[PDB]
Amino acid sequence: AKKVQAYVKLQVAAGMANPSPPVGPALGQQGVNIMEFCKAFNAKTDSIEKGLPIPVVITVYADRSFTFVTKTPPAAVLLKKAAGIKSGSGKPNKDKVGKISRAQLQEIAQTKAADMTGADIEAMTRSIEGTARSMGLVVED
Amino acid sequence: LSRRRGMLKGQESEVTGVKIHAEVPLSEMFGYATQLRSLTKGRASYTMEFLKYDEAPSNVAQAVIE
Amino acid sequence: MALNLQDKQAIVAEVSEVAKGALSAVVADSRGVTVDKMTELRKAGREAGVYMRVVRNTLLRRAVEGTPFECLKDAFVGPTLIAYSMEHPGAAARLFKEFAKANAKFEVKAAAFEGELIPASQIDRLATLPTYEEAIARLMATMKEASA
Amino acid sequence: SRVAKAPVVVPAGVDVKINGQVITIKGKNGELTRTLNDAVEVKHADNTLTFGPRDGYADGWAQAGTARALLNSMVIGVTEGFTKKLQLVGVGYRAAVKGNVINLSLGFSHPVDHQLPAGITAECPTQTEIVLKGADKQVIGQVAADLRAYRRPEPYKGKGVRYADEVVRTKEAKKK
Amino acid sequence: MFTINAEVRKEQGKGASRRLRAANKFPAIIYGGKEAPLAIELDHDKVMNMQAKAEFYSEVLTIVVDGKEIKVKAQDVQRHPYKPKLQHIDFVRA
Amino acid sequence: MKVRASVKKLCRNCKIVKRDGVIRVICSAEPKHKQRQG
RNA sequence: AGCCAGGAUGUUGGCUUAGAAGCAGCCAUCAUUUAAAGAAAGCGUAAUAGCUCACUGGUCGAGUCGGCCUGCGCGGAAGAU
Ligand SMILES: [Mg+2]
Ligand SMILES: [Mg+2]
Ligand SMILES: [Zn+2]
Repeated sequence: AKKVQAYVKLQVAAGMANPSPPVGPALGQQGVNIMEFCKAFNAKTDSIEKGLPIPVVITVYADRSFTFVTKTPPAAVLLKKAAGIKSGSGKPNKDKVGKISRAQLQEIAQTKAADMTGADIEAMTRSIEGTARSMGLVVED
Repeated sequence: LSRRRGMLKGQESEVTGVKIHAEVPLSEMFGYATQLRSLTKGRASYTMEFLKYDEAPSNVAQAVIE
Repeated sequence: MALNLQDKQAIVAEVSEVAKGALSAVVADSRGVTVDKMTELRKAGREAGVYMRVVRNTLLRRAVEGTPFECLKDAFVGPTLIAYSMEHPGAAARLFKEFAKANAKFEVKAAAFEGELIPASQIDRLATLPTYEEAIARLMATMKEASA
Repeated sequence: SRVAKAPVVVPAGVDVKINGQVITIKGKNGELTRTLNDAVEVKHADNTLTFGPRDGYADGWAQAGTARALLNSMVIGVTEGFTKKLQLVGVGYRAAVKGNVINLSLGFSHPVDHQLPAGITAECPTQTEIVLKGADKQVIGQVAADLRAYRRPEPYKGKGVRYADEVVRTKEAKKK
Repeated sequence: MFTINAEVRKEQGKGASRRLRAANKFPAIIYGGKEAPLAIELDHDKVMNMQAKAEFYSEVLTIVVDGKEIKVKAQDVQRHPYKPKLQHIDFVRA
Repeated sequence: MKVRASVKKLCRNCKIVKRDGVIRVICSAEPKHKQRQG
């Protein structure tokens, strides 16, 4: 990327990208090919896993068709189906409700290795600290 | 919509326009069409039907006096 | 900023790189974006990690405050904006190479590459390097000489 | 201070001609011109002019500072000459130049016809552009202003005589 | 560390005291020990700056009256009713 | 322009000037902040 | 002080909202990558986008920032033959 022009990003779902009220039409509208979001999308989607959030960019100008750019998963959401609670609080942050794992955060953050700056790959865990102190949740470290 | 004492509840993003969803009191939507037109250069449908009865703000209530 | 003490550190840490180093190269980052640094750190990354630097300092007042030590070829390098790159382990390596190739991808100027020390002098891209361990380019020299 | 204290280069092509309080400056263009100073004291010699306070003036320095600054710009004028540039925006906003008078059409029920002064000349790259070079800095300023005045840029569609190095804020139309 | 130069007061009384304060000085007194109390006149701004540091009140401090070095601890301070100024200081003799 | 007895700065872009005897406030961002009679 | 550059990655922090993505609100404010870059001081967006500041590297080349005690002044200040 040496010339940004259009990078709309509103996370989607792997098993079936083909919505309508949330995104649907407007997820590829202004010179974009709506059809291609099942031919090219799922060409790197099911490569991994199906069901959960997936941010994304495309590279279409006014060139009709296009190639679909894969992306990372968010690093704080990996504190739900790979951790515990799925909301975030319930009880106002006057009291620190949640609860965290020290084992996890390493390899399960490591999953996001190719989207981070920390040279040391254990540093990258140190980043998931506050990101997973999302409520003030401390780890039985 | 907000100015009309109105409550919002969604935005979809319908293709080319943007469906905007709101619950707003009847006694406030009168002559809506005319200003909606002014705000949107004349391109903006809208539609309404009855939904519910909610508390009228005090100033409203005490005014509504027969 | 910080007071004296912290400049000294900016020196002693920097000048024990030179005192225990390998290769040296330049660059003027007028336009040096952050995608810029990000990348060359993955390059310091392949080129170990944090074995390398680029501590922008070209205040003569700083990264010349390590020069009348070694590499007084840099009283001349230290004017205007400059990004001094030190090598610790590694061959007198590639560091050199992608500096030209990088800045040869627009990636801002390279000070025309005012160049650096291994010998004691100036400019010119050399891949006289990471061939290094191309003692295989002295292994193909055994049987080919032995046969032919 | 600073501006006063700093000196000023006189690049080959300038004559320069101080007499009492009356500097003068010709060049490749450069309609000469001669200003006056006061509580300031100028000094010739050198390839430079140097300005400083004159004894017994609380205004000195503060005054000396402007003196330098003015002189400086004269030379600059007499060298490269000064720029300008205003562009018209809005339907039917033409501009002409009929010699040393600029013919503008700015949505009025009459013609404007603005007559340029002395040391300024102007030309029209487009019907929708004007440029005037000249010696005296302060004057091209003046002219640029008055020319802008016939229709200062309005904030709803930015219509009118702009500056180019402008900003023209502009703002969204009321909710009717 | 605080060294407080000082001069013996030639005049006592509200009249003198008032005149003092106008000329950026101010009266003080040293007492304690077995030897008599001394009427002092210190410079306001010097001491005014000093008393800003909390040590002034805790550390032991030394006063130089006609070059004698009396060395005392601050017993009490009279501050102005509403200005950032000093009126009077009591010094107890260690 | 507001003509208040107190003038003061309102934005970090508002500058305060003294032309003639008058104390003014100039704001490069917001025309609503122009002021006289300070 | 000007002027040249950067002003970043986890990431839209969590909660809360129709929407709160540095920036309406509640709570916390860490970790990185570094020359330096706030879970952001302001402008801006329906929310994003976008423009700055803080901070840092460059240029410049000798002073410079704001409080304290004070003297004299400026505005605030419109009337009837
Ligand atoms: Mg009396
Ligand atoms: Mg009067
Ligand atoms: Zn303002």
